[PDB]
Amino acid sequence: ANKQQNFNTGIKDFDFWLSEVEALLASEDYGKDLASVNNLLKKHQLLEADISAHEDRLKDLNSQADSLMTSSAFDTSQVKDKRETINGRFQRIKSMAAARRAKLNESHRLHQFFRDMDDEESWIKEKKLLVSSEDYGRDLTGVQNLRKKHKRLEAELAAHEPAIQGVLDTGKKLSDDNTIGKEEIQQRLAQFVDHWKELKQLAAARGQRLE
Ligand SMILES: [K+]
Repeated sequence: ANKQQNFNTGIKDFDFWLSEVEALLASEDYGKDLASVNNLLKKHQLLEADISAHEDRLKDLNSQADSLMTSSAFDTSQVKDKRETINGRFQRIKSMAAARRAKLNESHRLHQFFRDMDDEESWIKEKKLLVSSEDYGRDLTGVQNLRKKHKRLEAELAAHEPAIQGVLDTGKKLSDDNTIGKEEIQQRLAQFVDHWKELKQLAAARGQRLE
């Protein structure tokens, strides 16, 4: 083939690839959990490696376009226009790829935060089961032994409160810096506070019943 035909073949292939990547990068799937965000991050790494491997494909197509544009044999305006368009599309793909990377990393941080919150909610739930006891002591000796167990539990809740505040502080930062949607973090933070207040209230009600 001549240089015109080789460029046209290369451009048909490059154009198809650009269309594929444009469609892939328009996905707003940020995942539902840490395992699915991790799969999206692996997928996105491979795509970014594919884009990187095409930046040299683009250099070659650019060199072909520049050689074609020196020709006196045909009107080179279609070559010039194609070169402009493949370059503009490629640069937009690099911008979309960086934006999707930032959102996937944000999503990973958010889902890791949710896992950290789940560990705290499991702690809360274990303690809530302890203070849900409706044994208030058969006698003076029996309530004295329950009152000493309950003061130890209240001291555990007070010593854990900095960890609960740390979850709220982290959640505020993530919410304020969020670009992918705050509906889930808002709901989870509210539900988390409800879980902590419920445990504190149930512990305080039980403590009053042991006096
Ligand atoms: K914990």
